[PDB]
Amino acid sequence: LPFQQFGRDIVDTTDAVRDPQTLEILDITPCSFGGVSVITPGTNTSNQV
Amino acid sequence: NGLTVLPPLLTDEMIAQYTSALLAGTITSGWTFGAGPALQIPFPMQMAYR
Ligand SMILES: *[C@@H]1O[C@H](CO)[C@@H](O)[C@H](O)[C@H]1NC(C)=O
Repeated sequence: LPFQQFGRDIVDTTDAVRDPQTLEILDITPCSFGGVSVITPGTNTSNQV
Repeated sequence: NGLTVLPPLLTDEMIAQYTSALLAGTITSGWTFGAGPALQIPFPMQMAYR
């Protein structure tokens, strides 16, 4: 609507903003992350991972 | 934020295969496949013992 500024989701995290200069809404998505796991045979066998 | 979800090791398409194997073993063999080699028996002859 022509008077809101931000946006929010069910858990109250910002997920949309409107640009001040040009009145347009920009969706926001966080940068990538995740866990890291290493697969290895026994050091008695090899050293590749 | 730092909260991931890991997928299961066995997919649904494999659990379905286990279920189908169990059914096919309990239809054409009775209870004999749970104690050793699976042996044939006709179904109206299994239900007689049951
Ligand atoms: C801000 O300046 C830019 C550059 O001329 C212009 O295009 C824009 O319309 C201006 N903002 C508003 C709200 O008019």
